Amino acid sequence: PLPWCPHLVAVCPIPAAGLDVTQPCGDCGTIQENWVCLSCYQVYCGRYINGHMLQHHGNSGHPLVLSYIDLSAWCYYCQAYVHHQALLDVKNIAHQNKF
Ligand SMILES: CC(=O)Nc1nc(C)cs1
Ligand code: NA
Ligand SMILES: [Zn+2]
Ligand SMILES: [Zn+2]
Ligand SMILES: [Zn+2]
Repeated sequence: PLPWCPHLVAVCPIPAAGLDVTQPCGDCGTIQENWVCLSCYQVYCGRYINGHMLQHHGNSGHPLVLSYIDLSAWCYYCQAYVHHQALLDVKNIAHQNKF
């Protein structure tokens, strides 16, 4: 995994509403393998379900998403996982809600 990427600048402030790691996909309603977008905080399913987060990346350009299965952060441009200080606050809020 990368220690930085050029798309970290698109990570936006965490909503005052917080995160819900059990939130369903906004398109198909599945609860199975969802991601949250770190730009606008919408929730959509992974590529092995119905591919709605990949569709969201295509229609918005938003780069970075966080997994509600394992708290990994993926960049669709770099095609890599990313670790950086800028991601710690959102990962810690998700960890508290999940566990
Ligand atoms: C490591 C890995 O593949 N994690 C994934 N998390 C989701 C939500 C889909 S795939
Ligand atoms: Na599928
Ligand atoms: Zn879906
Ligand atoms: Zn987005
Ligand atoms: Zn990137």
